Amino acid sequence: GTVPVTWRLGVDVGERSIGLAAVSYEEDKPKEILAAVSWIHDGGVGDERSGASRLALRGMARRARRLRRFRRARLRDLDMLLSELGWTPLPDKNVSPVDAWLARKRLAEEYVVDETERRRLLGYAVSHMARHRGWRNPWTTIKDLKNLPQPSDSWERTRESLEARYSVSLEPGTVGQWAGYLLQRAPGIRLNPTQQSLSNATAFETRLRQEDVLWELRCIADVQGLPEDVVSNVIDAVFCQKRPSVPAERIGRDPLDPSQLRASRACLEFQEYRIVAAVANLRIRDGSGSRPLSLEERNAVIEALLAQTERSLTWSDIALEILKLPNESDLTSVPEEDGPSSLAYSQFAPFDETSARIAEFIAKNRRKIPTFAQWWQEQDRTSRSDLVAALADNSIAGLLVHLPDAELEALEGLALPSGRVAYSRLTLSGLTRVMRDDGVDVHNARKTCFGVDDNWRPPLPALHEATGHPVVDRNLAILRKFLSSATMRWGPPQSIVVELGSAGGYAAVALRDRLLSYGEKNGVAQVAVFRGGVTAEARRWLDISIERLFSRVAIFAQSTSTKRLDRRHHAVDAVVLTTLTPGVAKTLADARSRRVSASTEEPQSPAYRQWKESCSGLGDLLISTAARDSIAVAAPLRLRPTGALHEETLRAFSEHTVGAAWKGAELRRIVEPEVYAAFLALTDPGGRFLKVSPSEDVLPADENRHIVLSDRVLGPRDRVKLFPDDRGSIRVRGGAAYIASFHHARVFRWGSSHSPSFALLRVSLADLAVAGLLRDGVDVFTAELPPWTPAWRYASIALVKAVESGDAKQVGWLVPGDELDFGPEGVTTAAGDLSMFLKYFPERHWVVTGFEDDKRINLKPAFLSAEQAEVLRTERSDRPDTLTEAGEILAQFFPRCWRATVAKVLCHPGLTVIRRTALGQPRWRRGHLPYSWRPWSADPWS
RNA sequence: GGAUGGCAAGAUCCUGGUAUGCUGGGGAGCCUGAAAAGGCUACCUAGCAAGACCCCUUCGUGGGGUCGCAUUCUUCACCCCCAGGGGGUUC
DNA sequence: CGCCAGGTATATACCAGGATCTTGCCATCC
DNA sequence: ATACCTGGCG
Repeated sequence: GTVPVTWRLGVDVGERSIGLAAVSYEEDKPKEILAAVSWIHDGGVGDERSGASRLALRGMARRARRLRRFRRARLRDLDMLLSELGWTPLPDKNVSPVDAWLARKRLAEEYVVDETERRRLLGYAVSHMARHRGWRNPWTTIKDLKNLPQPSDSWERTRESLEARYSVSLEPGTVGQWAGYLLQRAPGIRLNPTQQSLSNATAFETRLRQEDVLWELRCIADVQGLPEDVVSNVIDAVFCQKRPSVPAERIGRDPLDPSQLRASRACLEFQEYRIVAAVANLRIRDGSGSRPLSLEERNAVIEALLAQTERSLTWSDIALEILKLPNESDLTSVPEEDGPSSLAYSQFAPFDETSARIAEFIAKNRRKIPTFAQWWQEQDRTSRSDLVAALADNSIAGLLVHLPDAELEALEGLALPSGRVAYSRLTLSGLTRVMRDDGVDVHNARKTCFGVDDNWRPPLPALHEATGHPVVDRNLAILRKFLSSATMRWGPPQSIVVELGSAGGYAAVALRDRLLSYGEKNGVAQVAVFRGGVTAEARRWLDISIERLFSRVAIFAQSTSTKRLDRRHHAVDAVVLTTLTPGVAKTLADARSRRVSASTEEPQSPAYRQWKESCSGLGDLLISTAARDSIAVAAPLRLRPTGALHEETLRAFSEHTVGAAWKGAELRRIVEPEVYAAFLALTDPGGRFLKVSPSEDVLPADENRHIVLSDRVLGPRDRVKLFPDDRGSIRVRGGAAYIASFHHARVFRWGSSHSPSFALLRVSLADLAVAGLLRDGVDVFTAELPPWTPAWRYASIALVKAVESGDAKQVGWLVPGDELDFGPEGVTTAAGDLSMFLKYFPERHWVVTGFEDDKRINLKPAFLSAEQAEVLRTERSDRPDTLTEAGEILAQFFPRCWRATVAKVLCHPGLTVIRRTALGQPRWRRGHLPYSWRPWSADPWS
């Protein structure tokens, strides 16, 4: 079903956008622009204001959940430890706010005599300390915490500052002492500081260290006379912290054996592998040489490198002191099969760094590790290998033989080489055995152990596998969708050109490799990437002006080039990129910098004249193509019903008596859905929906009003909980929380065909949550939401009377980002500040951004860039008078653009909501992927 | 313009934690009130997405573990990849 | 009320140190 | 930035 055509692909990668183009060629001459679209993605940003990516915000929330859960676990274990001890935690209720501190300071000052009062005061103190234990390095241990200066340097300075500030010195004194004393002397004092950006005085500057809290705990242990047993146990209980780790899923796998994980660099197998590979590439002068090394010489230098305790032996030392060759020039190396030969004689040869680090650690700290020292003496290298890998894999998760503890806690103070290596451990071991037994290069050892071509590079990643970087993946997803659809509609491309704007250098390498795998699979002659501004010179030396290509008005009181203005330029950059070859971009990019840094008109060369004569046609191809409005700006749609279910701040409920008078606002606010349905029945007995207008009473103060429920019957003085605010809300964890942003909106309409009324139902994730519609197999856009859901509670009253009367039916659904093409007739309901905007920017393509209230929808122009308009707005307020009238208009408009009344939007015969293919062509057929439709005339659901 | 050894900085997440914050439950100090009932500034305590599942059972009517704000066309339908994950759908 | 148009609240900020990546620099050998 | 508030003007 694909018609083969000779074409070229062009990609222009931006920070928040990507320009894609498929262009057919004659010979090397462009005849027609098959497709040219500029997709506008978000860069993976989840909170636009923070800048945090969606992925990051998710991970933060995940780790917060697990922090809370582990804290629950250790606190319940602490309660279990100080039950059998005989102590008593702080009860949740009925205590004094200053009992914990009064405890923690008396226990550190005086010896409490009564054993019961001692035990409860201790229970108070340790319970509170575990609940407020301070900070420490997650990688260190409790026995490591015990070995730090106690008290802290920060705490000693804070304490000296407090002693001079409050004119009192406290022995010893602990942070509990100063806290309880300041909560006595100057009440209302805040302990740790905070910033919320006004006027207040705190008691502490820096975060308190767990070492200070442990210091206070041992002060109490000394003063109260506690045995070594229980004091050690309770410190291990209060400062119990899970040790950080990498999950085994995040380590790369070995390309030669994908069943195995990348080894640690500290690995003994790797140290041997590196030395054996370094020597296996050595050659010795025999004339008019050269020769491989004899088995004896190779073993000699391998053992000489393995045994050394420092990295001192150079290659000159190998060539003279070991191989006994006359001069250093008689030894060289060859790195590749059929490649050049060189060797720096001054450089050092590799050595086993981990065995040497263990050697110096044993020689320095031998008293502390007597059995390990003797162990690593006589054990052969196959056992040492497993031990070193166990040390590395427990030092990063991630045992093994006859381990005494006393030595083991010093063995964790050992610094081994960090980082991982390309190949697995068993792979290194096998490659060394073949290189040692057969005296052979690494490239032939590869073939001996595994069946592999000569030579072969480790496999390059494909398009359908991610980069982990959220900014690069938006580009990757759009690109692979476009390229798949282009290979299906037309032929596979002949050339692929990509341009980037180290932040995008990684993006360059990732995109390049994935397109290289694509090319060697589907057969593309040339695939090139370029940095960074090759297209700007290509254009403005071929006289392609983007404000002249698209007839757009001047913007400044100057004659500046407004190229970032129209978001279609990404596409046109793509289309011009398809005309390039590495040499032409070479000679153009040189000239750009040659000019911008240092009569006069430039350049010309045999490739440049050929390029220009072959590409002369584009000047008019672009005019014709932009005239027919063939260039499309698109925004991908977010349909997945995932994200924040509700706003995060819990809010306190209000209450309302059943017998009192009600208004519409107070009835929409009823929390219980059963109580809600009861009052909806009392407001209209045959009604399915709440048809009340807020700000206006609908029920009297019926003194004998009862509402019968299957739970219970309520009396006229009973109280029912109400949400705090007359806005879409839900109940989570005993509080009220506003719904989050709307997932989508459903477009209903009713009335005559020649003049119909429209309305929107603003559907949120809280709506789908309470309706239990997040199960499998649900269509979130057409699945009835009960009348109690916040969506129906806050629909337009016109809508809720029209839907219950059966006249209104769901006709479509809108989701943030999709496109509103008002066709050739354009916005006719223009009024106010919008119309003065349309006199200078005649925009017909609009993008949905939100659903502000129960009667409006938020639209931004699709072709104009928000960031450039912000540039203008910040510019006029700092440098005024430097704008045209259209510049002032564009500056004032864009922060919120069109905040349109839905009534004045959907009343456009034919207006099309456009849903594009990756190639930028509107789907018209009512297929399984989302498709275009017209609100004025579209078959209702079912 | 190649090869090799080393250094530094940056980027993206991942793991474990620290203070705040919010709601519920408390009460040291305090200001308005003849009250009566509510605000203040701190501190103590539980929880922090709604939820979906497993496991071990000594069967405790109680306990241990995972997933839950990413992968921008949900769900339904076709075409693909090396029996679970990842992709594409031309207007 | 229909239709605009201004104004404003949202959870937020640290830590050390792995895994996965990129640039830029230094030096010594062809 | 998004979804709330108030409020003018007819």
